[PDB]
Amino acid sequence: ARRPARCYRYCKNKPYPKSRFNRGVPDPKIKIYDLGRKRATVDDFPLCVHLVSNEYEQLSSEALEAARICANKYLVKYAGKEGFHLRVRAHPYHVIRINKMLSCAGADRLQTGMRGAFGKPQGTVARVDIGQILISVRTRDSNRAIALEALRRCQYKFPGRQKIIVSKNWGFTPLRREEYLEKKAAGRVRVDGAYVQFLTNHGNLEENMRRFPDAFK
Amino acid sequence: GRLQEYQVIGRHLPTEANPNPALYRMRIFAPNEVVAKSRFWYFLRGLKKVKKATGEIVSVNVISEKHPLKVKNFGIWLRYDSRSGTHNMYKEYRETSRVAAVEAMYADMAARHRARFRSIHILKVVELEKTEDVKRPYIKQLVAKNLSFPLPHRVPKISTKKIFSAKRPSTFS
Amino acid sequence: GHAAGLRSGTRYAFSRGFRKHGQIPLSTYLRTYRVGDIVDIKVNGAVQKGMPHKFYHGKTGVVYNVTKSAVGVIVYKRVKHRYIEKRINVRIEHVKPSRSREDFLRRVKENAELKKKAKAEGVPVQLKRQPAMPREAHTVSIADNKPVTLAPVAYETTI
RNA sequence: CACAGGGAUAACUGGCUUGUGGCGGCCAAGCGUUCAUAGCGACGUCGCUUUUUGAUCCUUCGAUGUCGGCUCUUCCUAUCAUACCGAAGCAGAAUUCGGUAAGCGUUGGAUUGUUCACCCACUAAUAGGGAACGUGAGCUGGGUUUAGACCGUCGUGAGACAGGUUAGUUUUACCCUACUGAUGAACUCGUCGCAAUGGUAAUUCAGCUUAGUACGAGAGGAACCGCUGAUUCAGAUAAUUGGU
RNA sequence: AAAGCGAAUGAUUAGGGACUCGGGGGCGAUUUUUAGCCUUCAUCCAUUCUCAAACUUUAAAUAUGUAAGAAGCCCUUGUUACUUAACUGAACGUGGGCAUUCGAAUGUAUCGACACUAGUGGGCCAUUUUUGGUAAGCAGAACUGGCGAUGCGGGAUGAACCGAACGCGGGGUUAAGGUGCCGGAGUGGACGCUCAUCAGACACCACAAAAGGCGUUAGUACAUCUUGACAGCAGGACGGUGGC
Ligand SMILES: [K+]
Ligand SMILES: [K+]
Ligand SMILES: [K+]
Ligand SMILES: [K+]
Ligand SMILES: [K+]
Ligand SMILES: [K+]
Ligand SMILES: [K+]
Ligand SMILES: [K+]
Ligand SMILES: [K+]
Ligand SMILES: [K+]
Ligand SMILES: [K+]
Ligand SMILES: [K+]
Ligand SMILES: [K+]
Ligand SMILES: [K+]
Ligand SMILES: [K+]
Ligand SMILES: [K+]
Ligand SMILES: [K+]
Ligand SMILES: [K+]
Ligand SMILES: [K+]
Ligand SMILES: [K+]
Ligand SMILES: [K+]
Ligand SMILES: [K+]
Ligand SMILES: [K+]
Ligand SMILES: [K+]
Ligand SMILES: [K+]
Ligand SMILES: [K+]
Ligand SMILES: [K+]
Ligand SMILES: [K+]
Ligand SMILES: [K+]
Ligand SMILES: [K+]
Ligand SMILES: [K+]
Ligand SMILES: [K+]
Ligand SMILES: [Mg+2]
Ligand SMILES: [Mg+2]
Ligand SMILES: [Mg+2]
Ligand SMILES: [Mg+2]
Ligand SMILES: [Mg+2]
Ligand SMILES: [Mg+2]
Ligand SMILES: [Mg+2]
Ligand SMILES: [Mg+2]
Ligand SMILES: [Mg+2]
Ligand SMILES: [Mg+2]
Ligand SMILES: [Mg+2]
Ligand SMILES: [Mg+2]
Ligand SMILES: [Mg+2]
Ligand SMILES: [Mg+2]
Ligand SMILES: [Mg+2]
Ligand SMILES: [Mg+2]
Ligand SMILES: [Mg+2]
Ligand SMILES: [Mg+2]
Ligand SMILES: [Mg+2]
Ligand SMILES: [Mg+2]
Ligand SMILES: [Mg+2]
Ligand SMILES: [Mg+2]
Ligand SMILES: [Mg+2]
Ligand SMILES: [Mg+2]
Ligand SMILES: [Mg+2]
Ligand SMILES: [Mg+2]
Ligand SMILES: [Mg+2]
Ligand SMILES: [Mg+2]
Ligand SMILES: [Mg+2]
Ligand SMILES: [Mg+2]
Ligand SMILES: [Mg+2]
Ligand SMILES: [Mg+2]
Ligand SMILES: [Mg+2]
Ligand SMILES: [Mg+2]
Ligand SMILES: [Mg+2]
Ligand SMILES: [Mg+2]
Ligand SMILES: [Mg+2]
Ligand SMILES: [Mg+2]
Repeated sequence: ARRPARCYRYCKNKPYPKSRFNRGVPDPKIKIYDLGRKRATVDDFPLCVHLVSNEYEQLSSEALEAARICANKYLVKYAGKEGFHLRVRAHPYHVIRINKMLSCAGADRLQTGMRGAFGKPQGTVARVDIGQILISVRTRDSNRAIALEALRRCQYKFPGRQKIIVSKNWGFTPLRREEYLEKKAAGRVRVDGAYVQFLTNHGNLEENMRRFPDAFK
Repeated sequence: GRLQEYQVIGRHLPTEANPNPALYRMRIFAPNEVVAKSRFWYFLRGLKKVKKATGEIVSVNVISEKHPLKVKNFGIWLRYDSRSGTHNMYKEYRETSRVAAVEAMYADMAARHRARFRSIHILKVVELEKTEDVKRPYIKQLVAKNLSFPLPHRVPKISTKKIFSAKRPSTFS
Repeated sequence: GHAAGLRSGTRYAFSRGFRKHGQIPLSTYLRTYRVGDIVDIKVNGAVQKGMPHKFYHGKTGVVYNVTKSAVGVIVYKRVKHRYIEKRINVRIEHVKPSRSREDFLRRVKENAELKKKAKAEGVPVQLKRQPAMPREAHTVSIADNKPVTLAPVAYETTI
């Protein structure tokens, strides 16, 4: 089994997820998306690096698992178990099919040829666009070289063209580095588990003061 | 004589909620005024929320070189598209007018990077006033002191229709 | 031969909208219709009697009959190389008076007074529409409205 | 067993494709006594080919003879042997990986109709393929696939079986071209010459010596030059021997 | 189509706060619900990474129904067995008034109605949108244009591509495509790039990828340097301290 990946490279069909209409699909190969010290505070890991797509194609669940393992080994080796947090940001939901000519006709006869050729599920792939992010890593600013090398090494497992981009934000937040510092100095952010929450000045006054005491002082 | 520099001023159509709208000015290099105006709406569409069907053109004027007999050094900033991704560049030229500098730039980008006219944005054209502002080594050798050079191996110019010469031509002219 | 039922393909067309279920406003039952009126058809999913076929949903026609609780409408249907005249019975919950002819019925009475006002006075007027014409010449002042010079911007990465 | 038709439609070559078959790469977790890359390559991923088998139905049903062997010529290289070389976890001997290279070779037999396969034996070696799955007016007719006949299973029966078995007619060249050879008009009849172009050819092994030497603790154990023969191929010849 | 999921229905990754009587394991006498000390799953709450042909609060472009007067508008009042408590209405009208303008643009190089009948009822190709299939010069649909039924100039050739559709002739100008020779017309002008023992050379179209180069050319970012930078050559390289 497992036809070459050349045969399922292009997004040629409409999305075909598993549901009450198609039943009996195998489990995806990749199951873990967060690796490393995945519960550090936002202030510990200010640097972020992305691996970005450059084509409109399909990536298989096998390929995603292979790349995740390759990058994890390098980061642990040269940065430690607690020097990074790695996240995979592409989930395979599209199911591909195969028409078993030999199984249905070879030594089984029944009906041969192209008659009744609707296939059976075989695997699962992720459909990605141009500019979509595939893998993200956050770590300290002294591990810039290690993070770059880890993502460069893992992209030999993917078909097509990819790029690596150093973000201008702080960690995984949608905030520029400088403007995040100003908002924290003003006291409008509070520490949640490994992430943060922000003040909107549109609730009731009692709760807002309790949750962000530094803001109103 | 292929390009000229124009000044184009445009405006959003006045409405009752905003009489007297703001005015915008751009400098456009174009072969004629019909494509100068088309180029103006292309750039303004990318910066403000105006269209050609909701605006109007105020003035078009030709800008002429002030001293088209003085040798100058120019610097140009541009942004272009390759077969994968967009990039910024800075190049330099030596001629007597801004129009001459832009024409040389377009030929240079086609030759060395296979970039077409449709994938180049001009950001700024500046005359370098001081000889210390020259950065590229292919310009520095031309502003050297006491420049002079000979011309070896010069092929003489011979009429095409005259075949069958009776003597061996020289190349020492 | 595929399945072809009376209401096949009407999953979204015959459905009431979001937050628009329940009671029907009663002004629907208070309108009046006369032979020769111009109405448009719009099927209401909550009423299952006097329903028109899905072809006529969204058409406009002319009344030709009035009964106790419904009207007769005349529509023209295109069948390949010709038009055919159709006559359908619709309950009044599915019909509605149309504003298609109100612009005409407004210009007719406005032309009447302008013609009589001008005839009494003695100066002719236009009395018919014209398409939009090209603009005219005018001057725009630069005082306290100095133009702003723009240039294209360099490339940069956002994410 | 018959008739009217069909290349609107199967069974063979050819054409598009390459899933499957075959062959080749990229990355580097790991094996390799330490040591990713002497020799290998998990998880992934990019290709090539048309000597496998599928998928389709474009040409042929007023017919293109349908398995295999024998005979004979030429072409491809993804190189089994032979020439000259680079690398090693290459002391010597024996081996393993790689480059230029298709000039020259690549067998005698037991069983099977066999293609395929499996054994005995020699050898430097007993490589892989194409040419309408090359080759029936070239042969052969063992198999398959008409009509006679027996068995097993199936069917009430007539009969069926990509199950076994035995016997079964292989037609025509004098025409055109191609090829191999042989004459020949026109410018007097002869003798002696030149050489454009076309063809082209050799091949592998053994014995003696180097030498029980180099190398190696030992066990083991080479090579260049030199001398004499033999295998496969080619062109002639008939003193002697043999056949007629 | 696009968009959404700190919006319903479904799918899905990760932490945090609150909690114990929901479960599990345990520790202070397992004492003990003693929520004593913990503990992990479970539940609730505010957040967080990704999705939908048979999901959705929203929501285009392209296409689509009706209208733009004389058979129109306004004033007065005649018939009925229908309707109203009722000459109140509903339909059909007499008489009178309104171009001082019959009430968007463009065309009209072809208005309406009837009678009788032929051939056809195997189709194929292409841009965009699309279904099955690994794919196919494969199989199936929608709008429009073609070939069939059609010559002519280009694409060397080439039913369908580009230009353009045809009575017999003369002169002029062009389209697509071309101008070193075959071949009608430039060995035409300006600025660069490229050296290949496998160069390259024009849409449909007659193929090439992942991965590499200290070949050459242009560019981005950081760092060192006339307080002397890189290369080469030349000299020096000390006490505790032979550290604890
Ligand atoms: K069949
Ligand atoms: K890649
Ligand atoms: K159906
Ligand atoms: K036939
Ligand atoms: K045919
Ligand atoms: K293949
Ligand atoms: K083949
Ligand atoms: K085949
Ligand atoms: K066939
Ligand atoms: K046939
Ligand atoms: K044989
Ligand atoms: K044949
Ligand atoms: K044969
Ligand atoms: K037999
Ligand atoms: K016999
Ligand atoms: K013959
Ligand atoms: K020769
Ligand atoms: K010779
Ligand atoms: K002989
Ligand atoms: K003799
Ligand atoms: K004799
Ligand atoms: K939305
Ligand atoms: K949801
Ligand atoms: K409309
Ligand atoms: K009455
Ligand atoms: K007919
Ligand atoms: K008929
Ligand atoms: K047909
Ligand atoms: K076809
Ligand atoms: K042609
Ligand atoms: K020239
Ligand atoms: K390069
Ligand atoms: Mg599909
Ligand atoms: Mg249907
Ligand atoms: Mg009923
Ligand atoms: Mg026949
Ligand atoms: Mg056929
Ligand atoms: Mg394969
Ligand atoms: Mg190891
Ligand atoms: Mg492998
Ligand atoms: Mg024939
Ligand atoms: Mg024949
Ligand atoms: Mg024959
Ligand atoms: Mg080779
Ligand atoms: Mg070899
Ligand atoms: Mg034999
Ligand atoms: Mg073959
Ligand atoms: Mg054959
Ligand atoms: Mg023959
Ligand atoms: Mg026989
Ligand atoms: Mg028989
Ligand atoms: Mg018999
Ligand atoms: Mg029986
Ligand atoms: Mg014969
Ligand atoms: Mg010769
Ligand atoms: Mg010794
Ligand atoms: Mg004798
Ligand atoms: Mg969508
Ligand atoms: Mg027929
Ligand atoms: Mg088709
Ligand atoms: Mg067909
Ligand atoms: Mg025909
Ligand atoms: Mg034609
Ligand atoms: Mg022609
Ligand atoms: Mg061609
Ligand atoms: Mg003419
Ligand atoms: Mg030219
Ligand atoms: Mg000529
Ligand atoms: Mg490349
Ligand atoms: Mg130095």
